[PDB]
Amino acid sequence: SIYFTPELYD
Amino acid sequence: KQYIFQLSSLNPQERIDYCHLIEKLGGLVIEKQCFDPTCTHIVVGHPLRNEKYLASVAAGKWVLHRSYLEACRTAGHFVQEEDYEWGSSSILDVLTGINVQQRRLALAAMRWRKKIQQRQESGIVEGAFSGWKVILHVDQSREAGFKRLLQSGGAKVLPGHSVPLFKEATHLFSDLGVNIAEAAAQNVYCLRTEYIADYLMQESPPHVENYCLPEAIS
Repeated sequence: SIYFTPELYD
Repeated sequence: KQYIFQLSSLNPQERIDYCHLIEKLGGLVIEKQCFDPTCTHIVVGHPLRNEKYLASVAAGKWVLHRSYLEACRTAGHFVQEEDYEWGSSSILDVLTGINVQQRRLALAAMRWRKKIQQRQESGIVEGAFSGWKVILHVDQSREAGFKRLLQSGGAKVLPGHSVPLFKEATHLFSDLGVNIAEAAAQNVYCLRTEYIADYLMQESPPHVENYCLPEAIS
């Protein structure tokens, strides 16, 4: 989801 | 007891609904995009390798499934956390779609919560990265997130990446102007950022040699 904070990893 | 929440990996409507519930119940929510060490609990929709999740684990916070708050709503107060922790059988056994990364993340959350809370009552402050003195050379999109993560677990993040700092550093992490080979020549652990998460996710993480940056190899 666009509303979940992106991970710190690829 | 204090009930200071953050929220992570939830739909906006979930976040709004739960902010309202938590306040109604007498707790607080820290509504920030970033991790805030003042929090005591976090409700997570989906276990992920993001700043809030990893930093909460590094500091041994309660990492809780949303059904926690639904049980609170029914009870009319904050209930006992144990049966709603992501790493607990009550949650893990009932849920589907949990992949191996997520299961490890959930289990780690419970494990670190237990470990750290036994040291609190013993009167010592000590997160997962206690004793680490870290140089960060990571993508600018991500650096501040890693810094907060590392600090949450009790690491010192050193200012900058200048060679003079290498003698104070135990770890240098990168995911990419930094003289890495120089640090490696001084036995600083020169490692991929993945080590940080696997260090938390695993009971027995693999050897650091498995995460060596290119300039640090042999």
